[PDB]
Amino acid sequence: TFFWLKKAIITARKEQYFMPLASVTNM
Amino acid sequence: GDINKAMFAIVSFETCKADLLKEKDRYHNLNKIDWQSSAPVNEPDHATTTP
Repeated sequence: TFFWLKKAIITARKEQYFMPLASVTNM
Repeated sequence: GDINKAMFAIVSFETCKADLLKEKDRYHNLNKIDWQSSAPVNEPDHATTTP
């Protein structure tokens, strides 16, 4: 067995630019 | 081995803009700060229970 660092290298969430522009109309 | 003899101490905490605006005189340069780059997901050193 080995000594795992327990940090979980993860990749964050990519940004979104068009969606905040759009207004939402409920159905 | 003595907490009194320590020269410095550093702490990292989670704060929001309203907290800084509570005392407007005390803080400066608020408009230049960017909130996206400094986030708990982006900073791995900070350990917290926030999703």
